[PDB]
Amino acid sequence: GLTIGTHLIPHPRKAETGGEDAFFVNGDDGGVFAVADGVSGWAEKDVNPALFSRELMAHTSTFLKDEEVNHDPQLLLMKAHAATTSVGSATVIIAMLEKTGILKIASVGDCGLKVIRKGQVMFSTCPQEHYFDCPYQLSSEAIGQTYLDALVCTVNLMEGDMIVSGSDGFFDNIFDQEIVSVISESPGVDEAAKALAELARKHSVDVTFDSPYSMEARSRGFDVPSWKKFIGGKLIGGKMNDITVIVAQVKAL
Amino acid sequence: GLTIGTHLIPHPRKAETGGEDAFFVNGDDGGVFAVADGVSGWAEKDVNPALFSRELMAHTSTFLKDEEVNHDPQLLLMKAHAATTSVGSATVIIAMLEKTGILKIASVGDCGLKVIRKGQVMFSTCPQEHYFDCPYQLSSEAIGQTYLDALVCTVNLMEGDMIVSGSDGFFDNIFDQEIVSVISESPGVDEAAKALAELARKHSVDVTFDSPYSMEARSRGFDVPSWKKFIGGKLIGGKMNDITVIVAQVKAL
Ligand SMILES: C[C@H](CO)OC[C@@H](C)OC[C@@H](C)OC[C@@H](C)OC[C@@H](C)OC[C@H](C)OC[C@@H](C)O
Ligand SMILES: C[C@H](CO)OC[C@@H](C)OC[C@@H](C)OC[C@@H](C)OC[C@@H](C)OC[C@H](C)OC[C@@H](C)O
Ligand SMILES: [Mg+2]
Ligand SMILES: [Mg+2]
Ligand SMILES: [Mg+2]
Ligand SMILES: [Mg+2]
Ligand SMILES: [Mg+2]
Ligand SMILES: [Mg+2]
Ligand SMILES: [Mn+2]
Ligand SMILES: [Mn+2]
Repeated sequence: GLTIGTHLIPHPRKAETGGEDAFFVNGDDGGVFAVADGVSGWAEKDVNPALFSRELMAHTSTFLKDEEVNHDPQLLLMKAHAATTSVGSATVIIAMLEKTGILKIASVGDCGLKVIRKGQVMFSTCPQEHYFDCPYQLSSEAIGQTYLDALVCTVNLMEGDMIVSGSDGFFDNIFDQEIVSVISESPGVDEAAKALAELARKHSVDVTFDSPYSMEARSRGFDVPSWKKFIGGKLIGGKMNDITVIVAQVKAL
Repeated sequence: GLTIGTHLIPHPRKAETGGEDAFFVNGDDGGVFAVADGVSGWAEKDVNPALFSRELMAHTSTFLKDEEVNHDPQLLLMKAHAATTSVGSATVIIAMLEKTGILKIASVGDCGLKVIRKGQVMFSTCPQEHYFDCPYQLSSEAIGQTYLDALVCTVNLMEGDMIVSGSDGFFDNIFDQEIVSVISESPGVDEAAKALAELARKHSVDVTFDSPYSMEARSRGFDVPSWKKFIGGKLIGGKMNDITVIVAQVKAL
């Protein structure tokens, strides 16, 4: 099973309506969770990006009671996506722990999941994108991706392992060593999820912080010329974004 | 199945004996390969540093004919390790493709495996270490790790996926985008394995190349004045090492 804690911090400008990230958690049995990040660009269509991600999570809850798909995260995505009628799009990850400790994962886009064991990250999902900051995404539009495009994987867990999952707003704004440090000094999953989300939030609004996002952008060629890299002029900064964090401790295998 | 190509370049000062990396490949059925990196430093014990990795690979091939373990990389490691009598130690990875396209992996230490799909890395193993450059390792000595310490995972593959695996001598000396670039311009697995190994080799002997190894060391704090003064200068350049590259293309699922 999993002991699961969660925290969400919307982008400051979108806080009034709850942001556009959505999630699902059920820790009653083996342990299951999901995160969906509604894609920011939809406001330009006079479309609320939160409807699609929220509906995707609602249908995930329903299809978890469908015995033909409820042990296969990729097939859960298939059914939840097909049932979603709201206009919009989202990145999404679903993870479920079997009683044997096998964690099954399906991911479309740039949500993420890491496993921390014995003080280090030993498993980390890779984001999918068409180009920088344009993720694979499930959509109301034919141009989007489908369950066939999901990254589908598993990892065998052991008691005491810590799973950390969330949206790109989290991972773009926090380094692996910070995740490990915060986890180590938190007394429980609820406190860990809040402290992790708050640290990412602090970084996300800090224009002076060299975030994973800004480092990654410089690696792609978005950098300024090397002769213009004075202090005050570098391509650095957190990435303001909705932040969703799920922290899950493996128990009773 | 897998179409598999390989290329090995020993450390320039260990070429006469072939270095201390070892590997096994079998592309005749569903596809399986393994890499073991004998740990540098056993030569200080006056121990033949290549014997443990070579023997571990030999026993891996034998236990691939043991029906009790031959569909479980972690159990293959268990048997191969227990059968190895040579003094020494090694990091190791075993990967096995089922006919469904499920790639099963078990890894101890800092060998690595990446999956490249549609022009990007979509899966990447995480190295295990006790501290910087001191990896988890299977050993002749009680202080080493066992199969219970392996990271065990799977990833679902599709036709055309490219698997790139190898020892730390490869991954410490090449960036993911170089791997993707070389794979993109290679007409076959043999050509990719040789081009990848040769590029890593060129980097490994280049004091001017800011290698993944040297960047990682700086991110740990070995560039601070106390550690820089202790080692005698900045930690820079490629990392000289045995280089092993396996490239496998997914076919006929
Ligand atoms: C993934 C790919 C990248 O290759 O692109 C991502 C894309 C999904 O995100 C772009 C999005 C922010 O803009 C949506 C845009 C495509 O509008 C759709 C339009 C054609 O619908 C017409 C029609 C009147 O709509 C009626 C309304 C009721 O739905
Ligand atoms: C058999 C002989 C016969 O005389 O008995 C002598 C015995 C004392 O063996 C010598 C041994 C100490 O040499 C091992 C060393 C050369 O390699 C270091 C590595 C194996 O340990 C790292 C290990 C995982 O990590 C350690 C720490 C980071 O947790
Ligand atoms: Mg969003
Ligand atoms: Mg991104
Ligand atoms: Mg995003
Ligand atoms: Mg070695
Ligand atoms: Mg290393
Ligand atoms: Mg090494
Ligand atoms: Mn986001
Ligand atoms: Mn090596």
